[PDB]
Amino acid sequence: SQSIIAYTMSLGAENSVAYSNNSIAIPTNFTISVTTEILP
Amino acid sequence: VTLDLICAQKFNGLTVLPPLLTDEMIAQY
Repeated sequence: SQSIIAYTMSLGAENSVAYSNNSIAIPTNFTISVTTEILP
Repeated sequence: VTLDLICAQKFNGLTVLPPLLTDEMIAQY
């Protein structure tokens, strides 16, 4: 039951950044990532 | 910047395709 559909382009998830004068975020963990890039 | 000859162009076979991302979506980015 699949068919072609039209929709508005999604601009990404909406997130409100928490902001306060006394508030800060210090990373408690890290991850080593490997990105693949190609050029002719 | 300003984004009639246009009307005359379409009579000779000249076409202008619309952009994928609108001006509002550009403002969102």
